[PDB]
Amino acid sequence: RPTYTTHHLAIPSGVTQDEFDELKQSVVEFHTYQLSQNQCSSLLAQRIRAPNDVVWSIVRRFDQPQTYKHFIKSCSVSDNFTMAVGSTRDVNLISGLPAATSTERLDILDDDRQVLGISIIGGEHRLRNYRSVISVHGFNRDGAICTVALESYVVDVPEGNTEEDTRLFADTVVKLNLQKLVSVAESQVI
Amino acid sequence: CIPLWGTVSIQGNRSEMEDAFAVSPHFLKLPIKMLMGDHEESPSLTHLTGHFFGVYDGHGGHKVADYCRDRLHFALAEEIERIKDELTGEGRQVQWDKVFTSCFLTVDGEIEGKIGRAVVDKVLEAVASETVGSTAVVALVCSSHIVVSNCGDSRAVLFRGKEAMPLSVDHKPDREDEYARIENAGGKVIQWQGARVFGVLAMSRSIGDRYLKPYVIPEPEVTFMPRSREDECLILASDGLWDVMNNQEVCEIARRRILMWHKKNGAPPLAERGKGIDPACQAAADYLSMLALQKGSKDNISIIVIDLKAQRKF
Ligand SMILES: Cc1cc(=O)n(C)c2ccc(S(=O)(=O)NCc3ccccc3)cc12
Ligand SMILES: [Cl-]
Ligand SMILES: [Cl-]
Ligand SMILES: [Cl-]
Ligand SMILES: [Cl-]
Ligand SMILES: [Mn+2]
Ligand SMILES: [Mn+2]
Ligand SMILES: [Mn+2]
Ligand SMILES: [Mn+2]
Repeated sequence: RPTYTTHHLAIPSGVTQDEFDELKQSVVEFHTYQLSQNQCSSLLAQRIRAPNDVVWSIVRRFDQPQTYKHFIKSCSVSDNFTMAVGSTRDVNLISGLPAATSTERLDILDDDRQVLGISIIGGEHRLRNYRSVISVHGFNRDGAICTVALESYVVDVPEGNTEEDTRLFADTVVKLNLQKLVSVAESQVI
Repeated sequence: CIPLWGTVSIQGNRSEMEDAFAVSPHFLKLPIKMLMGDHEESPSLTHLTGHFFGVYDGHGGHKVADYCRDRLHFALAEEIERIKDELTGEGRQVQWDKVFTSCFLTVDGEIEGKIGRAVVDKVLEAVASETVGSTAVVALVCSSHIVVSNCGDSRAVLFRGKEAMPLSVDHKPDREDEYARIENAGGKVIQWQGARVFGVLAMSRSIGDRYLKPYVIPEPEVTFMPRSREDECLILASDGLWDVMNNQEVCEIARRRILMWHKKNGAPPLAERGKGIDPACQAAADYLSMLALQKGSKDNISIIVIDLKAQRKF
């Protein structure tokens, strides 16, 4: 039958065993993909010293990815953009990358669960059929409030490359963006 | 040592201009001891005038290349000043690689917001986003020596006699030694539209690129080259040129275009030479840039042509 990712079987780097006892359920809910032939999938986590409502308010802005991601020269949306599911964005990337542009579709925008899902539907790049989900999770550590972001993706392995190659590259970009999100979110919270 | 040079710096098919360059003639008074010692009797000889040439191929943005254009030669002069207030053949080579290494590392740290920058006190602030960087290829030319310092895949090539001699070696991640250095530092190199550090950056060394420290380092390769009566020209250029044209052919074309200009136009009055571009060098730089575009280079293209002959008679 169809095959599925199993990111719930391992604690991602940067999460505690206690945190994962809660987050494990969220991996099943939001970060499980049906795998197609010759695809690659990864789950990344990032702790943020900010309340989950602050992190989500940043993450949810599908029209402004440059506020919490690297590599973007410019991003445009529709003239009548309303942030409905099915919105698209056209992104121009900075120079020097193995990619120049990206066209992306907003597939999940769940303000009730704080989950954002996007599918790459075009552009000049080598991550064909990339789909990703980021989910935001709040914790109260005896007065101390923090957030863990979970971000996963599934993508085709491009011809000429291995799954190890593809995960190394995609993980690197996702991790770097998650580190910008930390900086942007923590700088809005004393 | 009258500086003879010409330059072209074009954006070409790219949506942004991220190449920069700097030419500063008569910029430095290099202590004669950094170039040579005494030998049997020139007491007047206390320094030689040094001419500065630099090409900076930016990536991820323009601000690092622009900063190198505005700052790097002043950081070099500051390094040399520290040696004049603190004062061997093999020693000279080591001294120059120390001077240029310190200069390149100072600029890199200023860019990253980790070294303070002069404020008309010093301010710690990144010049550009952490994903912005630049190559740097720099040449110091005086009557006796050429010093080249390179970080990245822009290139300086000396034409001596009939042989093109690269004075830099491209810092690409698949270079055997650079590949080993990156992996030894804990990094990874992936073939992903060419050899790239973590699949992202197609360069093993650069100025800037804070996010890929300490895999992508600013330490340059430095070449201390005695000059020779056989020297013809020195070419500094970004890979917008070298990606479509061969080292030998570029040098030979520059020489032939310089000679063609002189054959048709004679030489300028020597009172006018060294003030601005040399028309023969400019004709060579112009021609090389138009050939690069004709050959389909779709990149920014920046070229400095330097004539190393005192005179050209037929
Ligand atoms: C599609 C794509 C491929 C590629 O190789 N790179 C370097 C990218 C860099 C950035 C982006 S973007 O910021 O527009 N979308 C966010 C994003 C980040 C990372 C992966 C997919 C989408 C997209 C890409
Ligand atoms: Cl472009
Ligand atoms: Cl920039
Ligand atoms: Cl020719
Ligand atoms: Cl000519
Ligand atoms: Mn460039
Ligand atoms: Mn650096
Ligand atoms: Mn190239
Ligand atoms: Mn280039």
